[PDB]
Amino acid sequence: GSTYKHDRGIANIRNNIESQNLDLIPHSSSVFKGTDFVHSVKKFLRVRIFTKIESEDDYILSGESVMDRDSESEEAETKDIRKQIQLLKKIIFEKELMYQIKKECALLISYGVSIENENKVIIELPNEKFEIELLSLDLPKINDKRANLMLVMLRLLLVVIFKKTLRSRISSPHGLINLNVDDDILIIRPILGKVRFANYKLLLKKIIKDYVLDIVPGSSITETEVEDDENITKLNKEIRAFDKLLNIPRRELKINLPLTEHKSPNLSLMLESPNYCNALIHIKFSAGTEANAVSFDTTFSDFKEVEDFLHFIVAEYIQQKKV
Amino acid sequence: MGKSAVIFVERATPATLTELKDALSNSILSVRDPWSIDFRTYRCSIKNLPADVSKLMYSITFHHHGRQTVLIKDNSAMVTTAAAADIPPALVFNGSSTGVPESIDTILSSKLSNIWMQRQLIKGDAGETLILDGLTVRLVNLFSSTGFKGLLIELQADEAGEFETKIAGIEGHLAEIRAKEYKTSSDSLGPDTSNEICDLAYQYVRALEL
Amino acid sequence: MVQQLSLFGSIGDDGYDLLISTLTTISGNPPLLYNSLCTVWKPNPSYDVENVNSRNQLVEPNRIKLSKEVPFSYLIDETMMDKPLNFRILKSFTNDKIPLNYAMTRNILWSLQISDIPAAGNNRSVSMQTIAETIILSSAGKNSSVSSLMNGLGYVFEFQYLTIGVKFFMKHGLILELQKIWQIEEAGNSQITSGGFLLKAYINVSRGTDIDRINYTETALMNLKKELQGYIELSVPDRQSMDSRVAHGNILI
Amino acid sequence: NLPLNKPRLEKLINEILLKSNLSLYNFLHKYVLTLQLYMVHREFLKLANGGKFSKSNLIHNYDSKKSTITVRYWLNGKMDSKGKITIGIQRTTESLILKWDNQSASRAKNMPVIYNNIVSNIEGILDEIMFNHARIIRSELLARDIFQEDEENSDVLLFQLPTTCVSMAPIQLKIDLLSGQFYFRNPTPLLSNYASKINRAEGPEELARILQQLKLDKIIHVLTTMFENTWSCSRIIKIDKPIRTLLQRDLFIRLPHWPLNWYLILSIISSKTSCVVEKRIGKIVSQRGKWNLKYLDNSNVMTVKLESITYQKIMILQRTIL
Repeated sequence: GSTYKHDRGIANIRNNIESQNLDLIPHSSSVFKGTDFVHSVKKFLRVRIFTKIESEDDYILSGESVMDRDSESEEAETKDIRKQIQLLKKIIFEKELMYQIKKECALLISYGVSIENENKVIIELPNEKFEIELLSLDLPKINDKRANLMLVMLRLLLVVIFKKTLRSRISSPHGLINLNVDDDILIIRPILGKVRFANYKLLLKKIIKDYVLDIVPGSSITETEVEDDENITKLNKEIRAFDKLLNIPRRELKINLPLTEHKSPNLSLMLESPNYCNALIHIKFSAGTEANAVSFDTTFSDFKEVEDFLHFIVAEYIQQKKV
Repeated sequence: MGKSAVIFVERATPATLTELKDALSNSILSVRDPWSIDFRTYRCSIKNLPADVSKLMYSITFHHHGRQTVLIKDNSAMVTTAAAADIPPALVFNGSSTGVPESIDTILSSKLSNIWMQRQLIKGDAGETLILDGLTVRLVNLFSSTGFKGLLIELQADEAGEFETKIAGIEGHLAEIRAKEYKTSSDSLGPDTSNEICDLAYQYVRALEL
Repeated sequence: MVQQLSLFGSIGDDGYDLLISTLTTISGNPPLLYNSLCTVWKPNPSYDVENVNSRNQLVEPNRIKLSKEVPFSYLIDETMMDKPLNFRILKSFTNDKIPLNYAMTRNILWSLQISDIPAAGNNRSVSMQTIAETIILSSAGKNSSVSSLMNGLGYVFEFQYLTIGVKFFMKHGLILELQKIWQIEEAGNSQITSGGFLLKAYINVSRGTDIDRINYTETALMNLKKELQGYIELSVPDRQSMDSRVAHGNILI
Repeated sequence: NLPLNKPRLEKLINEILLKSNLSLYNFLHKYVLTLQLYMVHREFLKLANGGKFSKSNLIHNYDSKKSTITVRYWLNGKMDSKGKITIGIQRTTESLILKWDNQSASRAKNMPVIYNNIVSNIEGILDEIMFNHARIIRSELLARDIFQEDEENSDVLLFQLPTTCVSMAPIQLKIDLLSGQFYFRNPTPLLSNYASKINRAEGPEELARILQQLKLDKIIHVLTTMFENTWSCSRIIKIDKPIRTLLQRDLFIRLPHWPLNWYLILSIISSKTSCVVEKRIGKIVSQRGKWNLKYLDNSNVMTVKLESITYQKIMILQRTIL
């Protein structure tokens, strides 16, 4: 299902005259002619996580992807063809992953994502920094597990993309399989959306606490989340298994204010990220008049206007309590 | 369940549409994209027919409802599509369809031309659609071969509780503009089976008949 | 309306399994099960169509095909739920009997389709046929039914049959079908393709005027045929067998 | 280490010297220049496949007969300029030189237009040209005094926009170093739409008008949202002549329970530094497809500053306006 046209994944078998063993020579790398091919071609993908300090603008290395090595048994690896096959599969998969990451992040400049060189990409967050690098081989920190997890889910998302491509190809012959960058390529979008949605959720929690919880005592807050042939059904099942990760994050917060005279207004705020980066806050304020007479129902994209309307609502509630 | 009604005015003037557009301007909330509609009648060319078998067949083509044709004969409806995006995926997959169909009007007027022949054609283009409070009103001028024919009004609502009141209000609005000869209809083709577009086509047929 | 470019053939069931494997070796895709049900309708003889311009032959009467997909729950008997729903079930479909009988199909009563005899001349390497197609989505009224609709148009039922087989999707929009056909009557069900599978490889062209595309399609079909040389012989069927006009009666099966 | 055809060169040079009257040196120099140009083109071909400028940023056309390379960059740029570079043999020095064919670069001071050592640092030369073009555009914008200067960042432009009635905040606009389209740090849908509008803009006057309209309709959207979060505006009414009180915008609002044809009319007057609102009550009717200003009141015009308007004033006005 891969659309990577640069390499065909073809390896010629050569019986080593000196060692009486079998080696694999790839088609593309026909420039390196020597016994140092293994180390010269051994590339890898590294994820580095830097935590921004609140006192200085510099970033300190807080996590790095753990390079677990299966090549420690060099003599066994240099004579076992299966290990060479697995290593070559990993190399080509990482190359495709890096190319897809480049083509995907080329469109995320407007939200604070940049490309340093042909092998490095950088993602910035108000408190964090992520660096993804393709590097040649030539103390346990806090966030090392974080980087390993990031690498794992990136590989999983690439596999999901391949499965989607194969399913679309099998479904119909006429459909030209030309991937759309805006739609098909979804790798950094889910992770970035989750992180920024968590940041915005924390920010709105703080805003609500400052402007409502600290001002109006007794408010109750509740947090909720709102959701023939064997081969096609198998692929549908496997793809649907990843909905909880690929789907757009959502959050809902219901605030009930304790008021007398059997007039209890409700404040339901649902936070969404329709394009995986922007924050949309939908506010539904129901005054204590009827169960369906929604006093106000608005949408907001600027947190400043959110705070202004929250202050106005608090003032209106105070005036209602004063009358 | 949404409800719809159709009112046809035969003695209208060229400027009556503008008069009704302005007379409702106080309640007009918004305006949307224009629409079009086609209305053909096909005749039976065979003479050895029974007395109880009808001779006509009315074809109504809706342009805004995703390019769909409806064939009507003796209170019997048939809905055909011609877009590649309306095809149920099973028919594409199994091979029952080549994937790029044709409109049924081409079939009637090309291959079955020895059984059915065209008799008239009434068209409506560049209509206007207005969103009022819980209502959508569409207006258009009808043009036959000879020339201007009349005015067509179609009303669609989602809540069926107060449909009759809205119809009466629109009738009164036409009344102040002194359009006194208008034929309205909101009937339903089948009391038990409710299909929206079939009922709309039947209401069009009942309004446009002479 | 399409120009369908097609090639035909047949095989004995003995090689069936083997054939399947070879196809997967070429296309790189697995087969997908499918079924269908076709009903043929003809103009009513009770009505005299004098409108056929006898002195000019502007048009001749023809036959209409209505097709529909039927779920496998009607085709699987009580002995077969244990096996998974894949292609191997076709190996058990060698008997003239089938779970779907006349009464169920009568209870059923879509895609409407009309065709013409292939193009004349002996300089044609593939069967080129013209097809006009439309789709029926739903209906309503006091007599909403396919039979009542086709009687309203002026057509009556003639016969029907059931196809079961597998599909292969290759590059360039080429579709390869392996079929088994069961004719159905109140008298019973008879498998016309007895002890074998009917093979049909075809492509569709949307516009008949484009000739570069048609040349490309013919090139692909002849390349496919030249790939299968020695195993199965794909041939152009008889031009007089694919004629479906009412005046003359025969049915390629 | 190049595999030179030594014997063919021997016969060629011997024939030239035999037919020589100088010519050998000229032919050698021409061949050296042609080889350098060809290897520069080969380097361009190698880079374009995987380079940062692959996506339509740079296009190079090479002519052997004239032995010149034309490079076009920033195809989606209409700011009264077209990025063009010519690499060719200099007549005076008989050497291959690169010239950035731009009138803006022509009258630019203390900034070299012609560069050498193209083979060694072609990427550096391209980056320098990119940065110089961006700086020239930014300096022109600053000279027009539409964007204020950012002290912290020399490549970031500050645009002053009022987020609320009293707030007056700067927004950071940045220039893409690859294709050259202006972009915001955290653009809203309207902000993204107007950034896209800026991208295909053609004239400096067009750009100034675009920014003025951006400020105007941003204020209009803010106040319309303020009204709707508490009010039914009308988006259908267009008056032939603007109402007599520098950009003037008329907004016609009402409530369902108001008397017919009576509209609260707001005339927003926006200047370069200040904005005011004229609140009046009028009567408008529609006849034969035309909007007729049936009546306007001028003795009770409420002239209000932009900052002073608040929610409580809005609701008090709602109560008193009936």
